[PDB]
Parts: sequence; C-alpha cells; structure tokens
Amino acid sequence: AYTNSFTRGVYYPDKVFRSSVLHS
Amino acid sequence: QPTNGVGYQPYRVVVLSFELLHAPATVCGPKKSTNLVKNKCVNFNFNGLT
Amino acid sequence: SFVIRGDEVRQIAPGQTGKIADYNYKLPDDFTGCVIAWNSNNLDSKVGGN
Amino acid sequence: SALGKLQDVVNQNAQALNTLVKQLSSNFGAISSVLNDILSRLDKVEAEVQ
Amino acid sequence: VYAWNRKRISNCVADYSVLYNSASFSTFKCYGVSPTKLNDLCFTNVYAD
Repeated sequence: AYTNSFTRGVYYPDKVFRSSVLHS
Repeated sequence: QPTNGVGYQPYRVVVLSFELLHAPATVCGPKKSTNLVKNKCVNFNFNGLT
Repeated sequence: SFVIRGDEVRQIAPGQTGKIADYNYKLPDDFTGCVIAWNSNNLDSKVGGN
Repeated sequence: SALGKLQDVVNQNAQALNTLVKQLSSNFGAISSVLNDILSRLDKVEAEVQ
Repeated sequence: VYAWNRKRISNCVADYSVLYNSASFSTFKCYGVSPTKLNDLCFTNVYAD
C-alpha cells in the first residue's frame, strides 16, 4: 500500500539564520 | 633502492583537507581571544570570520 | 650581494616568507630588478665546514 | 488596477535595486563573493587576483 | 597510495607555523588558503590523508 506525501519532509538546508525573507 | 635518482626515490606525502562550512568550528589556530565589547563599533573575528 | 644555501634561493623573490626573507633580506612587493644566483661549492665550502 | 502606470514605475525601480544588491552575492570567478573571506584566507599577491 | 590512510583531526588547537617553517618538507603547496594565514583561521573539520 501507499500514501501521498503532500508537502511533508522539508528541513533547514544550512545552519544559517534568515528572517522576513524568501530564499532559493 | 638507494641507487635510484630522485624521480625514482620514495616520497612521503600528507594532505591536509580543510572545511569551514555554514556550521561551527572544531579546529582552530593558536590565536588568543579577548573581551566581548557590546554596544560599540568593533573590528571583530569570530571563529576566523573577520 | 650575499651567500645562502641552495634551498633558500626560493626566498629571494618579492612576496616570499621564511628565515632568509623575513630575518635577513626582504624584497618589496613592486621589486623591479633581476635576481641572479649560482652554486659556489667549489669556492665557498671547506673540510669540517666554512 | 486603475493606477497600474504608477505602480509599474515603483515596481521597476524596486526590481532594479534588488538586482543590484543580489549581484553582491555572485562570485564572478573569485574563490568567494565575501571580500572578508578572500582577505582572511589569502596573502596580498594571491588576494589581489581574487 | 592505492589504499591511502585518513585521520580525522577535530576538537583541538593547531599551529601550522610548526609545519610550514620546518626544513623537513621538499614541497608545501596550499589551495584556497595561504600557509602563513592558517594560524588566523578555524575549521569545522580537518582531514589528514
């Protein structure tokens, strides 16, 4: 059997603080 | 063999590979810390980040 | 004009470091000039040492 | 949406300043885009090329 | 060299001046750093191969 992941499994890509911003 | 010319003599090699990631330090140079002066402008160095 | 051992000849250039470059003879970074050197074991060496 | 001509002028000036700031992050073929990395890692003859 | 050794160096203070000023070395080339400058730096990890 299977299930849809939706938008799960995201994590902080580096140990850097960023705020009020969009980062690619 | 000790009869060999230098191109055919043995050499020992060490390669030091370094990384300073988007993450903290664990190896540092011999350099010594000094007092944290907050609320003034300072020339600074944190873990080698000048 | 001066005498050094063969390994130290690399230190006689602008922007170098080491015992000769830093404590004996320092070139400026904008050095304009020729460095000329030759092995002198036939003149500058003696038994038990010069 | 009626004032689209005036909002378009504001948006184009903001897009041009954001592009100018984001180009500070580009390496341009240097070892880092952070000018303090180059200066804290390299000596003058190497650093000036970066 | 086909099965070269590696040592993790971590959680310690180095002094690379003791290395690069030694007469023992026939070649000492650095990439992305200056040999004179290493005593001013810190690193997340060091690997000695």
